[PDB]
Amino acid sequence: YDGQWWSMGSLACNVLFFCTPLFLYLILQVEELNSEKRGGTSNKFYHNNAGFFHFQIYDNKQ
Amino acid sequence: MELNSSAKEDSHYVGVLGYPSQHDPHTLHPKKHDSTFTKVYACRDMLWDHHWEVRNTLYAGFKGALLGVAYASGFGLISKTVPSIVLKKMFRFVRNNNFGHIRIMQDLLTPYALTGFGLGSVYYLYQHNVWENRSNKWLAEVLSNALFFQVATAVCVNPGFHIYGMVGGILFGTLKYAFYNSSFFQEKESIGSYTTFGDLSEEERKKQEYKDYIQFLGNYHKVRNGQLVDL
Amino acid sequence: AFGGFRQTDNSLIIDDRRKIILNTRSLNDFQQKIYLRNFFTNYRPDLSSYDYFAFKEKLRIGELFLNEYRKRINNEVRRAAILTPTSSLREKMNHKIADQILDLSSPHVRGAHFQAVRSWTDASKIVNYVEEKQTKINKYGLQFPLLGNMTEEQCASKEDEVYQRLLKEMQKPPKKA
Amino acid sequence: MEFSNALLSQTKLPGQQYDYKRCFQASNTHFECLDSIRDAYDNHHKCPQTYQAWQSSCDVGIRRYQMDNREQQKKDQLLYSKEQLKNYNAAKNKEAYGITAPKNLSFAF
Amino acid sequence: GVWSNIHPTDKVTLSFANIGRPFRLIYRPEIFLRDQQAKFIQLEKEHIEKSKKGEFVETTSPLVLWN
Amino acid sequence: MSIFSNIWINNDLNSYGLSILLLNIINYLIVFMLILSVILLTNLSKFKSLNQFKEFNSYNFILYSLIFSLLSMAGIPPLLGFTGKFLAILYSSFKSQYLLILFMTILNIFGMYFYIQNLRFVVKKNKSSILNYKNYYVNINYSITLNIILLNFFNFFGILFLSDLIIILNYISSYIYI
Amino acid sequence: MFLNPVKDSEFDDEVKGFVPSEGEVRFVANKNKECGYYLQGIEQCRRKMVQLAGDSSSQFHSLGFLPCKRLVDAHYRCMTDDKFGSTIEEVPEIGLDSAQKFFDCTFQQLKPMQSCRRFFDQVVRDVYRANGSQLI
Amino acid sequence: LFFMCYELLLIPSFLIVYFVSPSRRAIQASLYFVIWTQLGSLLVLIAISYIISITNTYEFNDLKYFNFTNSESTIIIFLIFLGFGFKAPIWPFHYWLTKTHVEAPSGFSIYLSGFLVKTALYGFYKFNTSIFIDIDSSIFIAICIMGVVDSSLKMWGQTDLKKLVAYG
Amino acid sequence: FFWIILLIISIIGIFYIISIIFDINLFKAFLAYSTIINSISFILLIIAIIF
Amino acid sequence: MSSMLIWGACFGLFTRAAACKASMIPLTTSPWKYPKYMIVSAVTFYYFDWYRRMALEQLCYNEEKLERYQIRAKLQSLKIGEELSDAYRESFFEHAVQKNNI
Amino acid sequence: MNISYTGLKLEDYSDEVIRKYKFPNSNELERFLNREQTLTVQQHKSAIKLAQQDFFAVAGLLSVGSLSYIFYNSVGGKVIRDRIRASRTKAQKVIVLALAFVANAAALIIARNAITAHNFGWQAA
Ligand SMILES: CCCCCCCCCCCCCCCCCC(=O)OC[C@H](COP(=O)([O-])OCC(O)COP(=O)([O-])OC[C@@H](COC(=O)CCCCCCCCCCCCCCCCC)OC(=O)CCCCCCCCCCCCCCCCC)OC(=O)CCCCCCCCCCCCCCCCC
Ligand SMILES: CCCCCCCCCCCCCCCCCC(=O)OC[C@H](COP(=O)([O-])OCC(O)COP(=O)([O-])OC[C@@H](COC(=O)CCCCCCCCCCCCCCCCC)OC(=O)CCCCCCCCCCCCCCCCC)OC(=O)CCCCCCCCCCCCCCCCC
Ligand SMILES: CCCCCCCCCCCCCCCCCC(=O)OC[C@H](COP(=O)([O-])OCC(O)COP(=O)([O-])OC[C@@H](COC(=O)CCCCCCCCCCCCCCCCC)OC(=O)CCCCCCCCCCCCCCCCC)OC(=O)CCCCCCCCCCCCCCCCC
Ligand SMILES: CCCCCCCCCCCCCCCCCC(=O)OC[C@H](COP(=O)([O-])OCC(O)COP(=O)([O-])OC[C@@H](COC(=O)CCCCCCCCCCCCCCCCC)OC(=O)CCCCCCCCCCCCCCCCC)OC(=O)CCCCCCCCCCCCCCCCC
Ligand SMILES: CCCCCCCCCCCCCCCCCC(=O)OC[C@H](COP(=O)([O-])OCC[N+](C)(C)C)OC(=O)CCCCCCCCCCCCCCCCC
Ligand SMILES: CCCCCCCCCCCCCCCCCC(=O)OC[C@H](COP(=O)([O-])OCC[N+](C)(C)C)OC(=O)CCCCCCCCCCCCCCCCC
Ligand SMILES: CCCCCCCCCCCCCCCCCC(=O)OC[C@H](COP(=O)([O-])OCC[N+](C)(C)C)OC(=O)CCCCCCCCCCCCCCCCC
Ligand SMILES: CCCCCCCCCCCCCCCC(=O)OC[C@H](COP(=O)(O)O)OC(=O)CCCCCCCCCCCCCCC
Repeated sequence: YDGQWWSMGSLACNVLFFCTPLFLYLILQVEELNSEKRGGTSNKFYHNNAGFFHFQIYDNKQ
Repeated sequence: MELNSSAKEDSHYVGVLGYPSQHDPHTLHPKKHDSTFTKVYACRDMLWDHHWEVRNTLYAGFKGALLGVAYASGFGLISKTVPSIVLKKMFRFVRNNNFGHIRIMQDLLTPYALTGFGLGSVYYLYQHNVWENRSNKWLAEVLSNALFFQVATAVCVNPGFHIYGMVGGILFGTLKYAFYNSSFFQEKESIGSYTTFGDLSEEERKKQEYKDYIQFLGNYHKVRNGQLVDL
Repeated sequence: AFGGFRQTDNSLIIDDRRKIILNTRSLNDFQQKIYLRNFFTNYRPDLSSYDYFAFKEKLRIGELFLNEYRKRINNEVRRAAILTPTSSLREKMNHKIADQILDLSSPHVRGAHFQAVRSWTDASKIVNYVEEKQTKINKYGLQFPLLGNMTEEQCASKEDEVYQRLLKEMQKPPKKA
Repeated sequence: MEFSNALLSQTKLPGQQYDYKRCFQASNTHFECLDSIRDAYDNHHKCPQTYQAWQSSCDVGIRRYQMDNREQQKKDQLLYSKEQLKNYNAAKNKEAYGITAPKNLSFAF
Repeated sequence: GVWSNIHPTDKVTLSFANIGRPFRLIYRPEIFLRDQQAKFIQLEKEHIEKSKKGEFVETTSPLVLWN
Repeated sequence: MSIFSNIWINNDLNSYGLSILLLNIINYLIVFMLILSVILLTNLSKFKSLNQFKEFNSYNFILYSLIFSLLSMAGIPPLLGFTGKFLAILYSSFKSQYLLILFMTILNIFGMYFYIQNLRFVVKKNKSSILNYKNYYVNINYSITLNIILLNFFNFFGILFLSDLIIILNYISSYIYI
Repeated sequence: MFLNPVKDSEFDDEVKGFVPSEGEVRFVANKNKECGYYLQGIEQCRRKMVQLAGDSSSQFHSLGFLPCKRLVDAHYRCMTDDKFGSTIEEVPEIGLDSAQKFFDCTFQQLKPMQSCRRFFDQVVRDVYRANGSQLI
Repeated sequence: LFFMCYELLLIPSFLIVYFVSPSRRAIQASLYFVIWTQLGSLLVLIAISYIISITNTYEFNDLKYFNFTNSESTIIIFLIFLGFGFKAPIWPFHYWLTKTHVEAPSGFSIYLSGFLVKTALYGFYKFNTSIFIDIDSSIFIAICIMGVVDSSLKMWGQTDLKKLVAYG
Repeated sequence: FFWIILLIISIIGIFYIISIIFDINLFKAFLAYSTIINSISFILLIIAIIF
Repeated sequence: MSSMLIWGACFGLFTRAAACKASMIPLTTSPWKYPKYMIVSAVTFYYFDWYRRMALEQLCYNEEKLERYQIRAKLQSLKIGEELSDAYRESFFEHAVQKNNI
Repeated sequence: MNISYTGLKLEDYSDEVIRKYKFPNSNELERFLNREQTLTVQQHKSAIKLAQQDFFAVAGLLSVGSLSYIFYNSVGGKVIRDRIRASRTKAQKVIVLALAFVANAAALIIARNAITAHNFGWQAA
């Protein structure tokens, strides 16, 4: 029947499992607050290389 | 055909062009020497005043009620099956009363009209008091519509369809951002148009445009890469 | 040819240099390129593609070089621990060595972190440091087999140049004070 | 198609017809005079008689098409030459057999 | 080879990568650019003639075209 | 459309969406022709329900021709229908229609499963007998098989030669002054 | 590049690095993006002139690279924002040495444009450092 | 060509699963595989269309001279991440992977898990390192961590060795 | 005027067939609904073109 | 490779072989159809090779006219009041006066 | 195209300008024209020829060695293979043992030769 998933097992554990992704995201953001205030690594797509791939062969032809 | 034309208007562009502006007050100013009847009749400008929150709420409620009545006329009533005894009793009422069809229509459309009015009023208040001054307009529309339609589908239709209500709300929010808050098929400006300010001579403007063209040349891949044959 | 994507925002753009006013939704491809998309996405946009590739390689080598400093000082600490008994070990470590260990901490050297968070000024300084070391090495031509490739004629010319430079340096008198 | 000069010129009155022989004879005469004048911009007033004959003989749409074609021809003549175009096309066709590899580590822009 | 001998780029890239761009730009870009620059060519010619003469025109100075 | 001292520059080819529409119509007609030729080669009375897709479980040519035709109609990348769908999405992106792209993708994925689900029914316990008998033997038509083979070749390798077809369609549409 | 020699150095050659101001970096990047057409034109025209009159017996051998003069002047004007003169010959004394180095790189040594753009950018940087508020 | 090579891998793998798998459930597993992977393929196709239509280039290196606005960049990264995560299994898009691994040939499961899920990683790396992205990656990191946690927690409840290896 | 009508028709048709196309059980119905789906897709493309 | 005639001949040969395989008849059946298919394929693909280039050339020529339509279509698409604006006034006068040379 | 020698006179330009825009040495002009400032096209052609020859040798040797090893050691079970090799003649045993090893080893040596740049003229001291 509809909604049996919530009741089956334990409601508290089911809700915790359901909210786990939200907890992970919130923990990541709280951790990133520390990175922002300190100056360490932050959750971003760093672009140090101007599109230059790792150990790529860059050559030209005559 | 445009949706929400007034909101998405370029005041500066219409002003420089001289085009009439939809933001004009649109108000009546009866004279002190005018008749009492004229003074009373000039009060109707409050029905045009767009800053009147009560007026806007009633406007949204009327829109919702009309939509609900249209849905009832088209699909709702025809899909719903009435008991045979109820149908016989109401037909007997029509026979025994003049204009019984009007009262039957009132009875049948009361639920749809009332729910539509409630939805319209609540939606207007929701969108106006909340989400009106958010930064990401697309995200605001998507989230607001998702939540509102989730609740609406849970209540009006069935609590078991709230996920579908939320998905439909996301789709409706994207559609509204596309064609209601934005002008994709309602353009009132030429692409690339601009206005000139300052006392710049035509020679200076032409020189700047020549520089802009030289910069624009770099957009072409062949010229940038130097991969052109000698003509 | 590069193009653009239609904009939906109803903001106004005032270009003081060209003395015109545009609207965000009305911009064409070239106007979008000029006004939007003109931000920088690298430490040194002023450099060409080849120059910035060299800059990127020098920055990577400089990060590795700072990590090498940290590894070398750690190895020296291990050497000190083995050679010197625990008595007087901390007394002798409370010197240049301890200060260098602290000065080569994580903010200054990216040990194992995914990214060394450096502003463009810091990246330029690291590249300049790497280039200073390269200049010092190339003065005497120590980079032929390692950190460089050259032909036989180039090697011979470099040997003659280094010989002349060493002779001149030796003939120079000692620095006063 | 409201903006299409060609499609608008293809329109006509129910009984309208074009005498192509006469129109083209008149246009040839007028354009020969214009070419003899050999000016950057076509000044029809320098050829009054032929201009009047051309206007009478040819229809407005035909005249519009002819003037646009003449402008394009003038631009092409100012720009290119027969031998130059031949050499350029030959070089481009020869190049088409090869590949266009990217130029890595450029110097411009 | 033969099927691609019309263009140096491969056929799949020609079909998909180029969307909306004129075939004059895809093939024979030099003629496309020269047609685009038609009037700028004469402006540059006039600027060069005046520069040889005493006059120096600053309005058309940026127009130094090589393609 | 750009203006530089009253000189207009146009890097957009207006007669391109019509060419893409013609390309999509032609690709669908070709794939429809392929599947219908496969059907016509066989006995028509056998196919009357989606369950009867198992009746296509015949010798390798018919079986795999049906499979690849269904995949092409679905829009699987290597096949012909993918070219039309991909070019439609490319033109939508060029015209900056993100909502249209969203709805196209929803329809495309739903239709993709609609076509794919029949591959489940194609599985059959044994080999079907769907060929008409003539002179006491099954009648296999060499001409229709050859046409199906040409259609199969083009369905497999349309991407390679699509540039020529795109050139021809753009050439046809360029005459329209819109 | 971006290295200053040590005035009081114990050994013959010593260099200390410096970082250009953000304003200088922004100016150089913007001007390069705007004027990159001229640099590619200089390369293509250099190759074209060498092909046309490279041979000694050619009639135009005595006019070598003069057609490149217009491209070089246009590039200089574009990089300097039409100020500080309308020609490369009008370069200020602060950048005259770098201008001479660039000309030697391009026309005498025929070195790659990758190399010679360094000297041209050095000319622009010298002018920008000299003036500061005049260019922005 | 990069995108076309990425998309070509579907047909041979589907045919192998469809015609070589002994189990009868492989017929439905193949359809699940096709649909789930094709949804992500369509997402990556939309991203490629955004890149190509906006930037007419195809050399994979001309993107250095073109900068995508914030909205375009966020759309591209979201589409790219979701599309390539459909192939490289991420939570919640691993139902197809479990079904296919359970019901596929034992010899083809090796190839699938070992290689066919890493072409997506390679493509994601190429595209995201070529494009400049100015968005917080916390959401993507959370998705990956949730997938790791979900698979690890479910490992215990599998008595089927093949499904357990699929969760690994 | 055509753009809004086409958009409404396309949206209604898509949301009406999303469920119906999975309710058929006939070969002829499959062929007809293939035609219908392709027609809707081409209508969306036509909207994009007329934009 | 480079010869469209040879490419078409190979295509016809492989088409005949595939047709035999699909029909489940020996590949040596109806041998006279091999040269027939090769000749037909060579001729048709040679003609198509010529036709594609002719179509491309005519399309390039048509794009010149289409540019004229685009410029004039853009001016006529201007919203009311923009045809005399500073951004389009000069171009509008150029197309309404200078090009009124009938 | 306005970029041409037509109309240019040395009188118009200053002596310093002419010296600046003067053609370099004839040898320098030839090197620049032929793109042989650092390496010659003939050097490139020789390198390509050696590369192709090395690849063909390596691939052929690998194929020969692999196939020989497979066919010699894929005759049956251990007992069957041992008996066949015992009945095998002396020269046949020698070839069976040596062919695969020699082919594979020659391929690997040719591969190692390229990375090892021993033929450098600076060997001295
Ligand atoms: C938001 C602010 C936060 C800060 C403030 C401080 C924290 C406040 C948190 C709230 C605490 C009070 C409310 C909890 C009530 C219980 C849960 C509930 O309602 O579900 C229905 C409840 C549970 O139903 P069920 O789980 O289906 O029953 C299973 C059977 O009992 C059969 O069981 P079994 O024999 O099979 O054994 C299984 C058992 C044991 O299971 C196991 O052994 C496996 C492990 C299970 C999880 C144990 C907790 C681990 C730590 C969780 C940390 C969460 C972090 C993420 C969230 C952060 C949010 C800030 O499973 C259970 O634990 C079930 C008992 C209920 C869950 C208890 C654990 C989770 C409670 C919430 C904790 C939140 C902490 C937040 C702060 C964290 C630090 C920053 O049903 C009942 O009422 C039946 C009785 C159950 C026992 C009740 C014991 C007394 C609880 C207090 C009663 C008075 C409450 C007054 C509230 C006043 C208004 C606020
Ligand atoms: C012009 C074309 C139409 C001409 C007339 C018909 C002849 C042509 C027929 C062919 C055309 C298709 C017909 C399809 C029929 C479908 C089935 C059906 O209903 O008939 C079966 C029905 C039963 O057939 P039976 O079984 O043989 O007869 C049994 C009984 O003996 C029958 O006796 P009974 O008394 O039971 O039936 C009376 C029947 C006929 O109706 C009447 O009795 C006469 C009604 C006259 C209109 C009254 C409303 C006020 C009009 C004001 C006009 C001036 C406005 C100025 C505004 C100025 C602003 C500055 O009642 C109805 O139809 C019910 C609705 C009537 C009220 C319509 C209200 C429209 C406006 C609503 C606005 C929203 C209000 C929101 C709430 C506001 C609260 C403050 O047949 C008939 O009774 C005869 C045909 C009547 C057809 C009426 C069709 C509806 C149109 C009514 C007028 C609409 C005016 C709109 C403009 C003004 C708006 C304010
Ligand atoms: C007797 C024929 C002898 C042919 C010898 C080879 C000569 C070329 C073929 C000429 C055939 C002409 C007549 C049509 C016969 C086929 C249709 C038919 O009805 O047959 C019935 C006939 C008898 O009926 P049946 O056998 O009972 O029916 C079974 C079914 O047909 C089912 O059989 P199936 O499952 O084996 O069918 C093949 C299957 C799966 O087939 C495949 O997957 C083909 C794989 C080919 C190997 C190389 C793939 C490399 C891909 C790298 C990535 C490229 C990315 C490029 C970017 C865009 C995306 C491609 O389906 C597909 O092909 C769909 C996927 C297509 C993927 C697109 C790949 C494009 C590659 C383009 C060539 C690249 C060359 C690079 C090197 C040169 C550079 C200058 O069938 C056969 O006898 C067997 C036909 C099997 C396919 C033959 C071709 C495979 C080998 C191709 C080698 C040359 C490369 C391809 C280009 C060719 C020129 C355009
Ligand atoms: C990238 C996507 C590409 C999508 C492509 C979609 C279409 C692909 C599949 C269909 C392609 C056409 C296949 C040929 C026609 C079908 C019949 C046939 O020839 O086989 C029977 C016949 C079999 O002979 P048999 O088995 O000894 O005896 C059969 C009976 O016992 C006794 O036979 P019978 O006596 O009853 O009949 C004899 C007659 C039977 O054949 C026929 O009657 C022909 C039936 C088809 C008529 C329509 C053809 C249209 C061609 C133009 C392009 C559009 C194609 C559209 C196709 C689908 C339309 C729904 O045989 C012939 O004469 C064959 C001539 C075929 C060439 C006709 C060319 C007409 C061109 C007209 C337009 C020219 C340009 C105008 C420009 C104007 C500008 C102002 O074929 C052969 O003898 C050779 C077979 C092996 C080689 C086939 C080579 C096919 C080459 C196709 C090239 C397609 C265009 C280039 C590629 C475009 C994309 C890059
Ligand atoms: C067993 C040990 C368990 C340890 C605890 C595990 C984690 C518990 C949950 C932590 C919640 C942290 C919430 C604050 C972080 C918000 C991050 C953020 O910016 O998100 C905005 C997000 C959006 O973020 P965004 O990504 O759009 O931000 C824009 C991007 N940046 C920031 C980069 C510019 O908005 C939300 O939707 C937040 C909804 C919050 C709902 C209410 C949560 C209340 C939680 C209370 C927890 C209990 C009190 C603390 C207990 C511990 C005390 C020591
Ligand atoms: C085709 C694309 C599909 C897109 C899918 C869109 C996803 C739709 C998800 C709907 C979720 C349900 C409605 C949420 C309404 C509230 C939103 C909000 O507050 O954000 C507005 C504010 C307004 O933001 P803003 O507009 O001022 O700033 C935007 C910032 N940038 C530009 C960086 C994006 O936004 C946020 O702070 C959150 C943004 C991310 C969305 C987070 C949703 C969290 C939902 C769970 C809330 C839990 C509350 C506590 C209870 C926890 C459980 C016990
Ligand atoms: C000046 C001009 C002079 C021209 C002189 C005339 C030249 C004629 C050349 C004829 C060559 C015939 C070769 C036959 C080879 C058969 C091999 C074989 O046994 O295969 C059987 C195999 C097997 O067939 P099967 O189906 O019977 O299988 C038997 C095996 N079991 C039992 C297991 C089933 O099938 C084939 O390959 C035969 C069919 C294909 C034959 C292809 C012939 C191509 C001919 C091309 C000619 C090109 C000429 C170009 C001229 C250009 C001039 C400008
Ligand atoms: C197994 C041996 C491998 C040898 C290493 C090189 C292999 C190169 C690829 C060969 C592929 C098979 C032949 C293809 C023929 C074809 O149609 O080839 C057709 C094409 C012709 O191309 P063009 O038409 O463009 O000229 O062939 C080539 O381009 C070159 C073919 C290879 C040339 C080297 C031959 C080496 C012979 C070695 C003999 C000893 C081998 C012993 C093995 C036990």
